[PDB]
Amino acid sequence: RECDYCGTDIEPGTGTMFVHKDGATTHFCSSKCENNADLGREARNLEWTDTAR
Amino acid sequence: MEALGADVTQGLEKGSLITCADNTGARELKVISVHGYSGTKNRHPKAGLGDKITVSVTKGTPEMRRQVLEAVVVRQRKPIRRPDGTRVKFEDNAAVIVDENEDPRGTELKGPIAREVAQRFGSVASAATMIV
Amino acid sequence: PQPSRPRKGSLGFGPRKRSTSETPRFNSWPSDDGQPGVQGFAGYKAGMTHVVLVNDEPNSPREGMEETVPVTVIETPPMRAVALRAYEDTPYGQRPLTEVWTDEFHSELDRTLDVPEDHDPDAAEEQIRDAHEAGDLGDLRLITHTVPDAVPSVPKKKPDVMETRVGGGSVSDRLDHALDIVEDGGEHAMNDIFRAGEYADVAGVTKGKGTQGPVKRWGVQKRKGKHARQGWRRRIGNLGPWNPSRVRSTVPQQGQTGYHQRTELNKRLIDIGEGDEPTVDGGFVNYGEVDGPYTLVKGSVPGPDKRLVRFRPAVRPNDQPRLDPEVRYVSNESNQG
RNA sequence: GUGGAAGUCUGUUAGAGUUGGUGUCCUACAAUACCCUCUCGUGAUCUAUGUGUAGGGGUGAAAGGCCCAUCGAGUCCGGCA
RNA sequence: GCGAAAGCCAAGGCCUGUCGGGAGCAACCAACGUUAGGGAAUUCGGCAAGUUAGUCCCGUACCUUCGGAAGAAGGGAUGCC
RNA sequence: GGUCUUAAGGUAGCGUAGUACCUUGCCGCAUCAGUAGCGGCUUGCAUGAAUGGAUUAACCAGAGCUUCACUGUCCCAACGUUGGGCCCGGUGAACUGUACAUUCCAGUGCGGAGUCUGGAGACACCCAGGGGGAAGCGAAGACCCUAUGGA
RNA sequence: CGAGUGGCUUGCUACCUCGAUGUCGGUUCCCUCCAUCCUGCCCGUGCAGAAGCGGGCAAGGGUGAGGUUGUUCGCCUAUUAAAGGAGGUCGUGAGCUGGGUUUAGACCGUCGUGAGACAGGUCGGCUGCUAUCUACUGGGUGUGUAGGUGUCUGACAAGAACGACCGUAUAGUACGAGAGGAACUACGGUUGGUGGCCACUGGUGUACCGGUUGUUCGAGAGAGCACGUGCCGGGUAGCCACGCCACACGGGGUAAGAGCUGAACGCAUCUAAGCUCGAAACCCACUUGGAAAAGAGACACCGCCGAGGUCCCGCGUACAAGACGCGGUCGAUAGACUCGGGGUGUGCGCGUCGAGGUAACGAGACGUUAAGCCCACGAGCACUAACAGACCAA
Ligand SMILES: [Cl-]
Ligand SMILES: [Cl-]
Ligand SMILES: [K+]
Ligand SMILES: [Mg+2]
Ligand SMILES: [Mg+2]
Ligand SMILES: [Mg+2]
Ligand SMILES: [Mg+2]
Ligand SMILES: [Mg+2]
Ligand SMILES: [Mg+2]
Ligand SMILES: [Mg+2]
Ligand SMILES: [Mg+2]
Ligand SMILES: [Mg+2]
Ligand SMILES: [Mg+2]
Ligand SMILES: [Mg+2]
Ligand SMILES: [Mg+2]
Ligand SMILES: [Mg+2]
Ligand SMILES: [Mg+2]
Ligand SMILES: [Mg+2]
Ligand SMILES: [Mg+2]
Ligand SMILES: [Mg+2]
Ligand SMILES: [Mg+2]
Ligand SMILES: [Mg+2]
Ligand SMILES: [Mg+2]
Ligand SMILES: [Mg+2]
Ligand SMILES: [Mg+2]
Ligand SMILES: [Mg+2]
Ligand SMILES: [Mg+2]
Ligand SMILES: [Mg+2]
Ligand SMILES: [Mg+2]
Ligand SMILES: [Mg+2]
Ligand SMILES: [Mg+2]
Ligand SMILES: [Mg+2]
Ligand SMILES: [Mg+2]
Ligand code: NA
Ligand code: NA
Ligand code: NA
Ligand code: NA
Ligand code: NA
Ligand code: NA
Ligand code: NA
Ligand code: NA
Ligand code: NA
Ligand code: NA
Ligand code: NA
Ligand code: NA
Ligand code: NA
Ligand code: NA
Ligand code: NA
Ligand code: NA
Ligand code: NA
Ligand code: NA
Ligand code: NA
Ligand code: NA
Ligand code: NA
Repeated sequence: RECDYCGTDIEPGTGTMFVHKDGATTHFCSSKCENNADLGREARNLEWTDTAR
Repeated sequence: MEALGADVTQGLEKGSLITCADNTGARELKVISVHGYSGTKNRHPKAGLGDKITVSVTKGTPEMRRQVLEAVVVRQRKPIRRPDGTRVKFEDNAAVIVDENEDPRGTELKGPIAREVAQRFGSVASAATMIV
Repeated sequence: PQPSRPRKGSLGFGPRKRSTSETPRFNSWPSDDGQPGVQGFAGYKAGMTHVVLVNDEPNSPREGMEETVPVTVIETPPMRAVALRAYEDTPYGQRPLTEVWTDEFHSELDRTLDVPEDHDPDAAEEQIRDAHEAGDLGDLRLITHTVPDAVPSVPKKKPDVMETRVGGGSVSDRLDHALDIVEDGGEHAMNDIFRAGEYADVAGVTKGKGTQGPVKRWGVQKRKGKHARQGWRRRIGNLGPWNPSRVRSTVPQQGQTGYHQRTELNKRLIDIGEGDEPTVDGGFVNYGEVDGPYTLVKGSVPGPDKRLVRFRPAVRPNDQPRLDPEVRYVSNESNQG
């Protein structure tokens, strides 16, 4: 699997899946991502993110 | 009951205000008890995903208000652990009013529902729109 | 009315004092069923990572499916039965009769024992056989020790010595089985005793924590509400009633917590391999790198990294063995982050 | 719009007061203290100095409050062994 | 900055709110920070703690001695160049 | 009852009252559940007119209650910060002390014993702890009675 | 109607304390009783089944959460297998709380000429002490057994280390007109308790990195202060729980009970002798402690002029002193350095762009730059420091 946020591979037997109001699903590899997301930041704008890379 | 097929960390307590995920006319529900649960001195009775709880209607249609019904926990904010290790949490806490046979008192379930709930409450599950 | 409530903490693991031997000592041994064999082995705790497995349970509705399971890695390099100890049955229980040793000794076994220079193996053997002839021969166990040197991550070189029982078919047959192991050089390994899939009992001396309060030590509550601001936060209400006018030993009080021996029951042996397949990226925090004979134990094991832990075929298993479970993945991801 | 009244409002301005924490202390720093909290803060205001009222007497927006750690009758010495 | 406010800093004063050395410095206590999910279930009682917050714009109920209630409530804005 | 004591015999109001014994009075609101709170009823043990009655905007570190918000008050505790605490140098008290004293379980005794009786247990010393007991220390009991006491 | 037992209530008594044994309720923490609420094994039934009702053995475990009231009690809700009762100075203030009781202030009603009174109501109204002895939790030093190392034994001691529930198959079966509706057994899960652990999730993380407000160091760069982090964002290790792992079965003997054989009493009889079964209770099993078990233990080796140990040095898998454990050049114990693995989030400078502005000037954007900075972990590495050496010992 891949982190629906930064884009790096999510080490199996790890991570969190958030379930949105509408029913959308967002797997996260770590709290770091989760938290950056809650800030309202987008993975694209974060240079450390595989996505942005 | 039947194994949920997932480990749960109750995210609710006696007295907690949750969401009524259905079209019964009940908006807000207040937990009053947890079926088959006995606690321990000083501990508040705790509820979570897949628990049949006793509830009382806080908000909704005048006719539905103040009514003491039975319901099921379809979603919670606190994480739960699936067999593959991953955790799963939702956007809010929600329950769907149920009857004696465990059949949704309503017609339609608003919002998603954990899959694990299926393995316990068929008729509730078979009424779901989205099943994560 | 005062609602009821169980007492805080068990009165079964006491007194809660510091352990006498960092090296654990079983007080129980498996039953003499199968063929003759050594009833135990040891290793040195290294750390934790998860493994993905195929649901091996025939009764699981998920049998055959993927499944993540926590595993504590333990380095279990070969050990050496340096001598066979014999016990005799007497009106006062069992007593050590004699011992048959060897000549081939690990280069550093003398960092612990006053290694033998002149021993009569046969005479001992004879004495034993005469006791068995007379029928006063009590069970048989091998003095064993480890080779810390063999484990780089573990500083100690001084080997840890512990006696392990040998249960076998007949006494005569296993007595022999014993002697043979010894005579060689005593060298044996985890493969010789355990098979991946079986259940074992893991003993160990827990992680020491020094002196701690009752709250932590016995799990009593902290003062609640207004009481928590009066000058007492983590001390119990009282040491006892007016009468009897003495403090009972059953009341939770401060003291040594941790560094206690514990024999944790029914631990499933996920896999017994060798190499660096289990090691983590960056190295096992406060331990090192693993690259040699190792055992993967399901869940947790008592003790901190580097501590000696002892194995033994579960004496009271609940499930039937389910040999060699399919390991589909072992995480090597770094334990830092 | 001007004007700028008020036993007026906010306010740790200064200053005065002392509600809760029943915290800290409780052989104290202190024979009434420390901290946070809280009240008043242009007025029947607060304050220094001087000065008047003396013991069944003063003084008292009254609590039997206060009159030099002393008050339902100060303190000292005497009556008094 | 509204400010004799905070906070930072001069001038001037001080290191005398006058015993020190050492242990990642344990339990316990005093002050205190942060705690997931729930959110007063605690308790005689929300005690303690917390929330709110400055300024401008909009907007503001019952009641009223028409003075007030009122900063009611609620909504928005707020930096730098 | 359809007058009598003793002059009159409770009017306007208010009322289960900070006044109501019966009492958690009854009905309602509110809550899952409310000896609470509020409203109505009210025969008021034993309300009521300057012994002021009713009522009331504004004000209140005054008493009770509800809601939103908030939160370690709680579920149920964790980790951390600073000063102590612990070890070392220096300084250096007080409380308290009939004697003896390693106690524990019972018994007995002026009926609430480390010291009596019977048993049990118990090698000596030391460090740290939270305070079960010494009916622990502190104060010739404020309660109660007594005194041909005081004020 | 009659006989009793208990010592929770109340009453009676006035033995004990008035040179004070701190009065309610609550809370916290510990032990106990059984007249048993649930759970185990049973008997009867107005026992079809299911659900009950009554009774027996039995105290192992459990017996919970909330609304009014200071309340105890109790009233009420919803859960529950059940939400039992009582003793411990109505256990527990050198533990807490202080709502109530119970001082001094005040109001109301009643009573009184009045001062003032009322177990009538109401608002407010203080909680002292540095532990000598004893007791217990943990920690050390000595002596005894009578040189050392290592391994054991096990008298005894502790445990609830486990208690309980739901679900599935059995089965829509037995039973029953039907409605309704079991079990033995095998499985899966929950809960409460217990012990441990930290890969995973989560918390902390005043290590660290960034953002940014005020001010001061002339600006810049880089910094200090704003309580012992100014605030905000992220967060490694470790410690944790809200996270994760583990916690039987089965034997033996019994109770109530069901029976066998069996006599007194030719018959009968579960009992009198004998025997077979049979409780969550008892014993074992299992976990923990345990040579100071005065019968003060056993074995193997090493040693008595030398085995071993202490001090010393580098450190911790240990730790309040003390103790414990590891390493000490025949070396990776600690540090430096370099890698690896990690945390932040893209450094200074310079170049280009930049709303504009004559110009000065210019917030900011992009590039260089997964950069800069940083690490309580691992590896490599004897470079530095584990040197020198002291002592005790049959
Ligand atoms: Cl409940
Ligand atoms: Cl408490
Ligand atoms: K008395
Ligand atoms: Mg991760
Ligand atoms: Mg409680
Ligand atoms: Mg206090
Ligand atoms: Mg990690
Ligand atoms: Mg004014
Ligand atoms: Mg003011
Ligand atoms: Mg004057
Ligand atoms: Mg008076
Ligand atoms: Mg929280
Ligand atoms: Mg409450
Ligand atoms: Mg309560
Ligand atoms: Mg407050
Ligand atoms: Mg009323
Ligand atoms: Mg009149
Ligand atoms: Mg005696
Ligand atoms: Mg007296
Ligand atoms: Mg008096
Ligand atoms: Mg008089
Ligand atoms: Mg006393
Ligand atoms: Mg009985
Ligand atoms: Mg018991
Ligand atoms: Mg009492
Ligand atoms: Mg009690
Ligand atoms: Mg006291
Ligand atoms: Mg006491
Ligand atoms: Mg004290
Ligand atoms: Mg009071
Ligand atoms: Mg009161
Ligand atoms: Mg009062
Ligand atoms: Mg600072
Ligand atoms: Na205090
Ligand atoms: Na305090
Ligand atoms: Na007492
Ligand atoms: Na005008
Ligand atoms: Na004050
Ligand atoms: Na006088
Ligand atoms: Na005189
Ligand atoms: Na009157
Ligand atoms: Na005032
Ligand atoms: Na806090
Ligand atoms: Na004591
Ligand atoms: Na009696
Ligand atoms: Na006395
Ligand atoms: Na009490
Ligand atoms: Na019981
Ligand atoms: Na109650
Ligand atoms: Na008492
Ligand atoms: Na007190
Ligand atoms: Na009390
Ligand atoms: Na049995
Ligand atoms: Na001995």
